[PDB]
Amino acid sequence: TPWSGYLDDVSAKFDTGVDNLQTQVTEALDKLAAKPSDPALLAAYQSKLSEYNLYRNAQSNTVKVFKDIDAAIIQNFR
Amino acid sequence: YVDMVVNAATMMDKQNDGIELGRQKIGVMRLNNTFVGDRTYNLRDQKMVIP
Repeated sequence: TPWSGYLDDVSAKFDTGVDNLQTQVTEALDKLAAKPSDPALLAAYQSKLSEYNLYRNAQSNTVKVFKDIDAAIIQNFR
Repeated sequence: YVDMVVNAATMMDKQNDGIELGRQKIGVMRLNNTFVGDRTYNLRDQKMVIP
């Protein structure tokens, strides 16, 4: 199998949890760009963009915290 | 006679002792049915590797 660490797993949990958001958020934009004045399009896009935002934030902060828990242990080997 | 023989022989023996006789050789071998190096495949998103 391909080589992947523990941080890679913790990260990929999110990618496999959000099944298709990465594509939907793109297609929504592609449609909106065609006719910015449609309110239904605007309304949809707002919610999609907001969800993508929160997804990336949580994904990054968690990886950071597990990096610190590891480094603290490694330091004590000596 | 005996003394000369024994002396000469024992000196000859230690003189020739620097002769080195063990030697290494290189053999080249082509594979016909498989890739020689460690082999990577890429799955949809991931490389994986075989010895």
